[PDB]
Amino acid sequence: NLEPQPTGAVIIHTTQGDLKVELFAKQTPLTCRNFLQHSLDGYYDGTIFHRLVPGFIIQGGDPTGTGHGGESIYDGGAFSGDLDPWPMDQRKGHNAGPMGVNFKDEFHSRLKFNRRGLLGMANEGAPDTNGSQFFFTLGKAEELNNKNTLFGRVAAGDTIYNLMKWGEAELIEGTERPQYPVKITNIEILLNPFPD
Repeated sequence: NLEPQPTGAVIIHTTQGDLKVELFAKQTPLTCRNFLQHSLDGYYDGTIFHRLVPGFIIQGGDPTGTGHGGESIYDGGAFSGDLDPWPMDQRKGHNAGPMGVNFKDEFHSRLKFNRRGLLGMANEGAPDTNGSQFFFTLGKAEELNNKNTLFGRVAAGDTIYNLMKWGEAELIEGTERPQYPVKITNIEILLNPFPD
């Protein structure tokens, strides 16, 4: 079996090598928009991969580097007009209204965390609590199926070797924080599948 064709792509440039990433934007449009818009805006520039669970996941995307920060682009009803990407009437619960925060999960039957090199959206451990943080798998992680949106994968080529080396980093004792974290320098958009 094969995943559906990804429709977007970026290169994440870091202090510890490049990672070329394909995005399942057809299947996960809100999640891919959030990631790409933040990328374009420079929101992830200088952010680190602050959390490493060896053999499982490595996580970043937090401008505070704590694991507890970051915001989605949708917060406060941004992009909630009738002709916008996520109209207000589609938002439920705490995602809704002028004080709304976070955005919905986007699960898909052909997107499963079955191997390393898959890009997922981190959340708060409850439904529809996606902000700005994202992670890559470092091994099979099917326990994340129907818990985290899966929105991309490492692209063909040799950059997967960088991800796997990041997964072997030394940790600060008593933490999941690498002693020498990977830092994003910039994100280069190769193919943006969303309309102007």
